[PDB]
Amino acid sequence: SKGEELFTGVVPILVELDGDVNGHKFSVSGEGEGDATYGKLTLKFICTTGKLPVPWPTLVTTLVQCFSRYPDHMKRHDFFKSAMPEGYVQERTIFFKDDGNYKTRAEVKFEGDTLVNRIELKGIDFKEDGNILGHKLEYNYNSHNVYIMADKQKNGIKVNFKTRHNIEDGSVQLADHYQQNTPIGDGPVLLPDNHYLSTQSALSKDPNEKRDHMVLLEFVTAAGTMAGIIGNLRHMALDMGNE
Amino acid sequence: LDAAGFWQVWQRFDADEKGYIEEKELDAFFLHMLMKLGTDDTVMKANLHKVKQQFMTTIRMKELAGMFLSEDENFLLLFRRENPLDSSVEFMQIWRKYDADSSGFISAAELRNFLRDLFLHHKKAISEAKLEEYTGTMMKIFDRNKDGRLDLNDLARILALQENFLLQFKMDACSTEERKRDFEKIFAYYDVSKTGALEGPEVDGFVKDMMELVQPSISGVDLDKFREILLRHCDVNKDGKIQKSELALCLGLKINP
Ligand SMILES: [Ca+2]
Ligand SMILES: [Ca+2]
Ligand SMILES: [Ca+2]
Ligand SMILES: [Ca+2]
Repeated sequence: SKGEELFTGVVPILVELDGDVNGHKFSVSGEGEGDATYGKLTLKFICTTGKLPVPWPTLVTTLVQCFSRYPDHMKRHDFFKSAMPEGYVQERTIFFKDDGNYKTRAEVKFEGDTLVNRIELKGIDFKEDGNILGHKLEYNYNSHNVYIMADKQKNGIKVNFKTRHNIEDGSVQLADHYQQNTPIGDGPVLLPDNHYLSTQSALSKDPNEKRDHMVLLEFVTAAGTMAGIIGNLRHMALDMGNE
Repeated sequence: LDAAGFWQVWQRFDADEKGYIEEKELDAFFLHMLMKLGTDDTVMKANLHKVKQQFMTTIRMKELAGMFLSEDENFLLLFRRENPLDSSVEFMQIWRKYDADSSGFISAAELRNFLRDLFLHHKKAISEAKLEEYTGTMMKIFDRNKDGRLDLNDLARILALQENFLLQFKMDACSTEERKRDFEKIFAYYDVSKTGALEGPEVDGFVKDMMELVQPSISGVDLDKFREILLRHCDVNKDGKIQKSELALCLGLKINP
């Protein structure tokens, strides 16, 4: 795809979220850069409305998968870059087990030289002393697989995965994501074979930032797809030769 | 001048078998060659001149071979160079044939047998003495570590074996139709006998080509070792052969034939 060449090197990123969770309104602004050749993201977010009424870790998946590394042999499966620069719509429902849910709508696109992710989020049915509104999540993040299937009728992809959020009493809070992506433009896109993205992320704080904020580093690579026959041959050859 | 002496001279300019030399190597080639025939400083410039002329009047190995070698020693260096072996299966049928003791290496005595049959095949009677001399020259030319036997790759160079057939296939040809097309191309290539299963030398050739994707050229003993391992991996009915359906399933083919 032509969209792929937009991500050659280092690309600046902006993020805006307007949120409402059980009536608590908040806004988040993010900035940073993406380096898709290394599956590399570096992002800082700040709550601009004061304190955030939900844990930062609950907002990580909501707050730019066009930055995933796609190995050369899986390039024909990279939907996210193919919709660029006109971008795509990313819609989700995130069901937190034994608690409420997020409903999000984002447009991800280039605005001049910058990849911009604009989100609106609504949260309902949260228990006022549950893990989210009680702030009982640990400030950290686990590694996941994000499963991607083509949705030919919608000219897009359907995406499903579960995130695991550590609780401070030692338990885990599951969040079950139902995701759809749709191109904004009329241009051609790449519909993938079934695969997944493998993610890893670390959370930190900027010591010189007085506002409620999160620093996020993430690595993301695609996998799971059949390569050419030579791929199977090469990997079998490797194993036959051990010992 | 024997093939080995010509070969040693050819080595200075074409050590990795491009098959040719270049036009300002040429003079240094004749020089060095002419030096090799034990030639006097007094006759050098003329012989060089005449030689250059003859050639000009007639830069690949065949051309320099015809000038300085007998027709039997040209044959030794070029019998396959004009007719390179296209199939690794045929190659391993030859290997198995001449490695009659299954030692994993072609000894001097096995090379002599190879050459005896070779000459008879091209309807050429040579004396027993030249048979011996040629075996020694061929050995000297192709015995890389001078240990006195020929390895798998050494016979491959003697037969001018073409590139590994498997190397044409690419990672990004990942569609189901792409993988099916390439799988069929592969199995057509190895199943020379058209039986629907790889047997004997068809397995051999496949094992050689598969392992050499990820390892330096393999030895005769390693081949037999990897053949067993591959069979223990993919031989579902345990009949010592690789049915198409077994190779397909072991290479991830979506629809089993
Ligand atoms: Ca032997
Ligand atoms: Ca040797
Ligand atoms: Ca067969
Ligand atoms: Ca079998």
